[PDB]
Amino acid sequence: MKTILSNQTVDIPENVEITLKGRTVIVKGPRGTLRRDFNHINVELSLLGKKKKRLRVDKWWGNRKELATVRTICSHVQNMIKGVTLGFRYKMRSVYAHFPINVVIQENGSLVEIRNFLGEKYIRRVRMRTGVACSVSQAQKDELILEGNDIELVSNSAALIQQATTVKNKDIRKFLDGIYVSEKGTVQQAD
Amino acid sequence: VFRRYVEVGRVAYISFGPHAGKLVAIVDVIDQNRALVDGPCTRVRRQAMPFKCMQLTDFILKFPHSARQKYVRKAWEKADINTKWAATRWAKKIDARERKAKMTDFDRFKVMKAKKMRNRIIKTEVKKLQRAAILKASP
Amino acid sequence: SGRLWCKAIFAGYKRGLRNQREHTALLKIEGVYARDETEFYLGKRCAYVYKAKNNTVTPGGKPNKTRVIWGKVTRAHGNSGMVRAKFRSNLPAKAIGHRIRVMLYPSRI
Amino acid sequence: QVLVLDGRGHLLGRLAAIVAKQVLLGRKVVVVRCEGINISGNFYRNKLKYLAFLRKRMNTNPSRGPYHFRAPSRIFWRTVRGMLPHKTKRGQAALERLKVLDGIPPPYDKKKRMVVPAALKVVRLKPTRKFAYLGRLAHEVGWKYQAVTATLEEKRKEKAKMHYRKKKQILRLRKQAEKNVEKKICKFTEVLKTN
Amino acid sequence: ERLEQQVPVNQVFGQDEMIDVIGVTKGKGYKGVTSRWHTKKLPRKTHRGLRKVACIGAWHPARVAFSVARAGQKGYHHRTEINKKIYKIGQGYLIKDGKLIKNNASTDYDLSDKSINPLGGFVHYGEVTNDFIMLKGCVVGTKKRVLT
RNA sequence: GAAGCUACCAUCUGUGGGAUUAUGACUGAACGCCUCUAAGUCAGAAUCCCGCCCAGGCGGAACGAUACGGCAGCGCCGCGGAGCCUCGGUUGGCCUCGGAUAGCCGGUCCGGGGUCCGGUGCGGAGUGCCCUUCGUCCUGGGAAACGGGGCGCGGCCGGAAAGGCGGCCGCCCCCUCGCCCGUCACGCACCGCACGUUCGUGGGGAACCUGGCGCUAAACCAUUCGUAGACGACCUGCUUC
RNA sequence: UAGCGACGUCGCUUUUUGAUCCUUCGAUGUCGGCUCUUCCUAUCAUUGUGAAGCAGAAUUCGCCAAGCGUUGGAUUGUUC
RNA sequence: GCUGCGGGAUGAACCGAACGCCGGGUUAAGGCGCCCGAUGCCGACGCUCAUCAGACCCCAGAAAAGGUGUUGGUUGAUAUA
Ligand SMILES: [Mg+2]
Ligand SMILES: [Mg+2]
Ligand SMILES: [Mg+2]
Ligand SMILES: [Mg+2]
Ligand SMILES: [Mg+2]
Ligand SMILES: [Mg+2]
Ligand SMILES: [Mg+2]
Ligand SMILES: [Mg+2]
Ligand SMILES: [Mg+2]
Ligand SMILES: [Mg+2]
Ligand SMILES: [Mg+2]
Ligand SMILES: [Mg+2]
Ligand SMILES: [Mg+2]
Ligand SMILES: [Mg+2]
Ligand SMILES: [Mg+2]
Ligand SMILES: [Mg+2]
Ligand SMILES: [Mg+2]
Ligand SMILES: [Mg+2]
Ligand SMILES: [Mg+2]
Ligand SMILES: [Mg+2]
Ligand SMILES: [Mg+2]
Ligand SMILES: [Mg+2]
Repeated sequence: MKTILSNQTVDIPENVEITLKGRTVIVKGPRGTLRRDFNHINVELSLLGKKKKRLRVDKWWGNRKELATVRTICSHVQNMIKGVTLGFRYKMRSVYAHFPINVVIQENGSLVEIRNFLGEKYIRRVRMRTGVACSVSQAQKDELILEGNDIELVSNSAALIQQATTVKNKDIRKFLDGIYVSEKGTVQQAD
Repeated sequence: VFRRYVEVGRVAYISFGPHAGKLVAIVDVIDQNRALVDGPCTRVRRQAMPFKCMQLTDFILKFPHSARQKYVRKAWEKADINTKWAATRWAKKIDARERKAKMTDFDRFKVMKAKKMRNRIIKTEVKKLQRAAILKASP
Repeated sequence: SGRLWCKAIFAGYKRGLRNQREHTALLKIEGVYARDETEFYLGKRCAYVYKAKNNTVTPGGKPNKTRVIWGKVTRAHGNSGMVRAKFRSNLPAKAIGHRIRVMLYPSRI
Repeated sequence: QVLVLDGRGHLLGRLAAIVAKQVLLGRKVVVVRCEGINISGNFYRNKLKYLAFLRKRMNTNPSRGPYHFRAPSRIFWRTVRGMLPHKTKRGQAALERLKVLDGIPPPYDKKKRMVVPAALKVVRLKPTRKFAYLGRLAHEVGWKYQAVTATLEEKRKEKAKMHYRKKKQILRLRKQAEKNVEKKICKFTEVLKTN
Repeated sequence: ERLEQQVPVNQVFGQDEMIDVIGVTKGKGYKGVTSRWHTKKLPRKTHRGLRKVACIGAWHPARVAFSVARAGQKGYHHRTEINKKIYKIGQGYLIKDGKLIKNNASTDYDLSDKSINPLGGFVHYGEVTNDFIMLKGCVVGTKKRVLT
C-alpha cells in the first residue's frame, strides 16, 4: 500500500569501525575486515552518533515485497559484525556407521580430501572458499571444525562438504553416512 | 543523501503548468501524489498540485498544518523569502536563461563582437601559462 | 553570405495506410518539435532544389544545371511540429528523405 | 552530419525504434558500443527467447533460410531491420546509413558520443526490475570475441583517462587565466546578456 | 635466428607422440548413392534400376531435404584424422665413413642391414632416402600425396 | 595371377568448456520463530550453445610481379588548361569511466580516506570555441611579443580495433591596419524580386601541351602429367645441361 | 490419497470409427510390403533426480528430458 | 449474391459508409513506438513480473480445482484483567 517510511536501527560495538561510500558497507574489526556491495537493495544507509555510531536503514514508498529487505540488510550487517568480532565456526561431525571416513587437510585447510566413504575408491576433493580454514579438532572423533569470518562463505563451504558425501542409487533413510553440520557457533566466547 | 523533504512549510518551485515559474508553500500532503500549496506572496491561490509538477528548494518555513492565509503570509514575510530568493545561484541562472531567450539581434551581434575580444586574450594568456608550467616541470 | 533559409526534410506525402495523396506533402522542419512552434512557418515559401544534366536558364546569371520546384506551407500536421505543404507540381518520390529549403520570403513578424 | 549514439544503458527496442525513425529521414546514424545495450526482463527469459528464435530454421535447407547472427551489433542491426521496410528500395537505401559496431573503433573513439534519454534504462525501467546485458547474452550463444572486446575497451578507457586529465588541466589553466586577467577585460555585455 | 635455415622433423616431433594428420582423401569421382552413402540396394525385381534411393521425401516438405542421400562426387575431401601414434623417426645416408650406410628398419633385436624402402622399391613411389616418420595404421590420401 | 578398386570378410581413429533445467543446498525477512527466495549466493546433467571437424559472403586483410623493342606503354611527385556522367550537402564540436537512495569540481595530509565550492547540473550540448566577413586606403586608443598563412626542412611516430592528422623546438620570402572601439574618402549605387552564398584543387571514366624520379610482366589457349577427371575443373614439367 | 480409487464431474487428441458433404467427376492413380528423410512426446531403455508398503537386488509412481537406439524369424496380402 | 470505399495485418456476410471527374475543411468506425499518417501530451489513478506474461465482437483457443504471490472486501473471534 506504499508505506511512507520503514526504518531499522542497528547498534555497533566499540571494537568495530564501519564505513560506507554508498550502498557499500565496510566493517573493520579485530579479526580482518569485511566489505559488501548492496547496490541491488536500493535502500538508504546512514550512520549517526559519536562513540555509539548506530546505523539506520531507511526505505521510502516500498511495497510489501520491498519492505522485507530492510530487515535482511540489518541482519547481514549483524552477521558481518559477528564474524569480524568473534568469527563463525561450524563443527561438522561425520556419521561412519560401518566404513570410517578418512578426512585430511591438504593446504592450510583450503582443500579437504575424503577417503573411504562408504567403501568407494573415488577420492573426493573439495576446495574451501577463500578465507575459510578447516581443521580436524582434537578430543573428539570424526569431526571437522570450519572457521572463518564471512558466514555466507563458512556455511557455503560446510554445505559443499556435506553435499560431497551424498548417497546415490541407494536408500536415503537407510545408509546414514556422511558429514553433517552438528554445531554452529563463534570462535570467541563470552559474547 | 536525501537532504530535501516535503513537509508542512516547504517552499517549492513550479517547473511546468499554468503557474510555471513561481514559488509555492506546501501546506500538507493529501494523497501521496498531490499536495495543497498556498503561495500567498507569489500571486497564486490555494490549490492542489502534483508532486512531480513542483521542484523542491532549500528554504523551510514554520507553518502549522492546514493553516490559514493570514497565518502563512505572516510567516512568509518573517522568513523574508522573496528578497533572499534573488540572492541565490539558482534564480540567477533562471534569469540568465530568460535574458538569453530575450536576446535581440543587436544584443546577439554585440555578444558575438565581445566574444572576439574576450576569448582571444584568454587564449593568449593560457598559451603563456602552459609554457610556464612546462618550464617549471622541465627540471 | 551565409544561409538564408531553414532546413526541412521530406518524409512523405499526405497518406492514410492503403492510399496516398501526392498533391499534399509533409515536411519535418529542423528545430520544430511541437504544435505551438509551427505557427511561424505557416505561409512560408519552400524550394526543392536538385541538379540535372541539361543546364536551364536561371533568373540571375548564366544557365546552370540547377532546377527548383516551388511551393509553400499550407497548414500544420500533428502535434510533433510536422508541417504540410503544397507545391506547383507534386514532389517526385525520389525526394523522400532529402532537403527542401524553407525560405523566409513571406514575412509576417 | 552523423549521429554517434552510445549503446550502453539504452534498451534494445527503445533505441532501435528511434534509430529506425531517424534513418528514414536521412541522418547517418552510427551506434557504438553495442555490447552494453540492456534488455528488459530476466536474463534466463531473454536467453529462452533467443533460443526459441534459434530453433526456427528451414527444414529442407538450413543454409538457405533464416540467418541467425551471434554478434550483438548484428543483433541490433537485425532488430532495426525488422522495423525498417527493407523489402523496398527506400529501406534498402536507408540500411546503409546505419552503422552498428562492437566496441569503439579508431574512427569513432575521438568523436563525442550522444545519448538518447528516451531509451535509457534508468528512466524506462523501475529500479527493481530485472534486465539482461546484450553482450553477455550474445557471448553465451556462439560469440567468441568478448574477451578481446573487453581488452580493447580497457585500453581505450585507459587512453581516454589520460586525455581527460589533459583536458582538465587545460580547463584549470583557462580558469586561472580568467581569474588572472581581471583588468583590461570588463565584458559587462557578457554578464548583462548572460553569456 | 632460424630464418633461411632448415628444420628437421626430429626437432619438431618426438617418439611416442600422439599426432594429428590433415590431408585430402582419395579421389573416386562421380559415385552413386550406394557407393557414397552406402544405401541398401533395392531387390532385383525393381524397375528403373536397383542402386538408387527408393524414397526421397514425404509429400509436404514441398522440397527435397538436404539430409537425403544424393548421387554426386565422392572422394578428394579435406579430412583430418586424430590420435595417430608415432612409432619411428629414422634417417639414413648420413656420412661417408661407410660408403653408403642406411641402417634403417634395423631394430636392436634384428641388428641386420636393411632399409625403409621394401625389396624392389615402393609401389607408385621412389626412394625414401630422407628422414621419415612411421605412423600407426592407415592414413588418408593416395601415394606421394602431401600431408600435414 | 601383377597393378588398381573393394569387404565388420582385413586394418586405424572417433576427443572438452560455459551458462543452466529437474533437484538438493547457503545466508535470509516478509510473518518476534521457521522457510532454497522476496532481494542476493552454491553444486548441477545423454538436454542448449560453443570447442574439434566440414564449405567458406556482392566480407575484409598481408605480401610478390606489375607490360621494350624500334617509335612505345604504364606508375610516383609537382603541375598549370578544356570538356563529359553522377547525385548529395550550404561552418566545423579533437573523446574520461560510471551510478541514478548519487555524483561533479577543487586539493593539505597519509590508488583510497578528510576538508572546501557547485548540485533540477553554468568548468553546464536549453552548452562552448571558430564565428553572422563585401572589399580597398589615411589616421588614433586597448590587446598582442606567440608572430601569421605554408608549393618549405630536420627531430617523434603521438596512435593498430577499420591508423595520418595534430602538437612541440630550431630556421626559411617576409610580416607588427590579421582582433575590439573611433575617424576622412572610394569601389557593378544594375534602378522591388527565383535556381545566391559552401567541405568542390566533390566521385568516376577517355584523351590533349609541359618538368623531375623510376618500371621493363603475368594470366588464359596449345602440349605434357594423373595424386584428378562425365565435359569443365584440379595436381605437375620444359635448361640445352 | 506409497500404489489404486467406485458413485459423480471437468478437459485434450484427431494415431480408430462415426455424423455433414465444403474443394475435387473435361480423373489428385484408391490396400499392404520394401528403401529413405524429418518431426512430435503422452519416455521402453540410456544421462542427472524426488517418493515407496525403497534392508540389498529386482521393481512401481513423477519431474527437466526426443541427443542416441527401440531388432532377427515361423503362418497370414494383410493394418492388426 | 446485385457492391465498390475507410478500419478488423490477411478476408463474403463484422464495424462505419454506400460510388460521376476534381480542390479545400471536417468526421464515422478505427488508431497515434517503428513498418505506417498521427500523443515527440514535462497526461491522470490504480493493478500486474510470467523458466509458457498480456495485448480489442464475429476472430482463430480452453475448463472443473488449487496458491502463506500480491492487491481490495465481508462476516467473526481474541488482546494492558
Ligand atoms: Mg535398489
Ligand atoms: Mg558454427
Ligand atoms: Mg579414378
Ligand atoms: Mg517389373
Ligand atoms: Mg566403413
Ligand atoms: Mg531453485
Ligand atoms: Mg466427401
Ligand atoms: Mg493426372
Ligand atoms: Mg500427382
Ligand atoms: Mg532424433
Ligand atoms: Mg448467380
Ligand atoms: Mg440490391
Ligand atoms: Mg455492401
Ligand atoms: Mg478493408
Ligand atoms: Mg450495429
Ligand atoms: Mg453498418
Ligand atoms: Mg476531399
Ligand atoms: Mg475513434
Ligand atoms: Mg509516423
Ligand atoms: Mg495461462
Ligand atoms: Mg485478426
Ligand atoms: Mg479458421
